Amino acid sequence: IDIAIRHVLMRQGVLGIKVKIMKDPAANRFGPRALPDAVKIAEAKDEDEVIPAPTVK
Amino acid sequence: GGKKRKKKVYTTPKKIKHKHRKHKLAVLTYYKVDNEGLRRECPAPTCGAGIFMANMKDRQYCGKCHLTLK
RNA sequence: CGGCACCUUACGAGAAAUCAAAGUCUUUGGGUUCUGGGGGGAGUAUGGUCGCAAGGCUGAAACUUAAAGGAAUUGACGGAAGGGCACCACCAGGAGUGGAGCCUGCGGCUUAAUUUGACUCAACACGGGGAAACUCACCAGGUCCAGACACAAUAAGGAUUGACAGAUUGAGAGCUCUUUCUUGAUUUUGUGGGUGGUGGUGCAUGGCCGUUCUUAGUUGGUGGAGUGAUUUGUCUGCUUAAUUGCGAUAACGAACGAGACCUUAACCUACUAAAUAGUGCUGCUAGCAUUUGCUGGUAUAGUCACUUCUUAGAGGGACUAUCGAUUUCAAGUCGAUGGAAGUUUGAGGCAAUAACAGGUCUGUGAUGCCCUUAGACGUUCUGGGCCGCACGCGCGCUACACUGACGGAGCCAGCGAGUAUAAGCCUUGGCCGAGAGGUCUGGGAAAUCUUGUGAAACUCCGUCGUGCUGGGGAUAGAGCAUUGUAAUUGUUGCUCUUCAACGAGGAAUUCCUAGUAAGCGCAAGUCAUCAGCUUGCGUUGAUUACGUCCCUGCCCUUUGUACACACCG
Repeated sequence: IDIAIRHVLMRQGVLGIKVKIMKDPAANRFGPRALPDAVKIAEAKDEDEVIPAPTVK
Repeated sequence: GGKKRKKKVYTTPKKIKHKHRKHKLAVLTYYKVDNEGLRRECPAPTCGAGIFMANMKDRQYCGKCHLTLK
């Protein structure tokens, strides 16, 4: 989160502006790259073709 | 609101301030140049020439500096 | 066949609640009687009529008024029901507070001024608000423009800037005066226009903070429901700190909050390194004993070794692990075994949506508007006030004694902070004085020195011996110092003397569940001086629960409402 707050000096008074941006953690370099509760279990490469007693050499 | 700060009263008169004495050619009342012819030039080295004095109640004083004696 | 009814749906109806009639009614017409035409005045007056009477029937107008009313929605509230939760609630206790003296804040009275904000929690040791000057905004008095800029007047025959002697002043402010010595266009006078303001407005605002609310709550897309406001999702049941999960389901998939997260406390003889940490060995030593031992000292060269202790980075470690039982066998829950750790491991930072006319214009060169701006509400100088004291209240400190006061002796932590041409920082050692304190050196910009901060409670051995007494240390005099330009209204420190209330505190009321309460100091902020204050830290270390909705409240559902400024209605 990055916040910038400014005082806009209008004719009738002062207006205040706040701008928050939640940047995506992927573009974060020098820090965490995901939310704490973000979990990244991946897929599987278990499937394959087999045969009982092979020994190739 | 701080009891609405009021007018304030005066026990002294408004002091008219100081005015500069507009003289008429003081050079023409120092120097005395008649046919074919001035107090003291401030003995201090701060000026050399160009300083005059006004004598009153035993006072010889300098203005562009301040020496005085007797 | 006739009845009294009932159940489902919504054909169709309706403003909806609901209705098999309240349907077949803008696609308006089966027959017929009665009634209503905004709310009141008013079913009143009057006349008639019936009645024994009480009264009944018939039945106006003047005048008054912008709504009254119906059904439903969301919220709020209930001395309505059900289900949960909390030491800012109770239970059971502890320490108390409220009673005393004093410190300190608020009010009131006083005053020249006793500046001002805040008033239930969410004002009252709060404004980091411990004010001698400054601070400072208040009071009495004196100066300066530091009024940029454009014009206009003026002016080098001087616009004006200053400063000697006396007067003057609180004053060695040429502030103002007899006095003209100096300056030369930088400036005085006027308009317009600025500038500053702890002046007003926090009910015109920004930002910040506090609170609702430390609870579990909040929201849209698409779908379903409803004419609509709205609703479902967001829930019967169980479970949890928790809208958090198991699940249930006109929803489905999501989002914020919660949880995760981050900081810190606890464990690691398992990696990595310590001349700013330590332990050893080995030199050179000392007291005892002489067995080579027991106690220590020194060597940042001994060109010694290492990392239990300490430090800090890289990690590991709890996941309720194993086991025994109950639970929709599901999420969980209770016990054991293992363990440093089994309440979310303990403690915190962070923290949704909607709000409050909560506080702050006195933090701000953050601000709109109003005011003021030269005899100034700008600023500065001297002095005083914020401390004034019949009185009421809050946060506190010290006490009322023997579980105690003293007097010697034992001398055990942890969090931190520190400067050099100062206007001086932490200050060690040496030397003086009873002490406060003074002086000469030294170390430290700091794991290096202050510092092992040898803190205080606490332990021992003695004096006191039940009493306002060696309890308690107000008030007051004398004296010695320290900081500061200035201690009078005692700044504070030390010595002698004075020895006041108070013998455990009424009705009331606050805080708290384990290394917690209570006790006890210590450091840091304020700071020239001053801590009975806060923010932290450690030392000693408990009784009592480990439950409940009686009180004060909070959350969810149902229900009623003539409330919505929301029952302080």
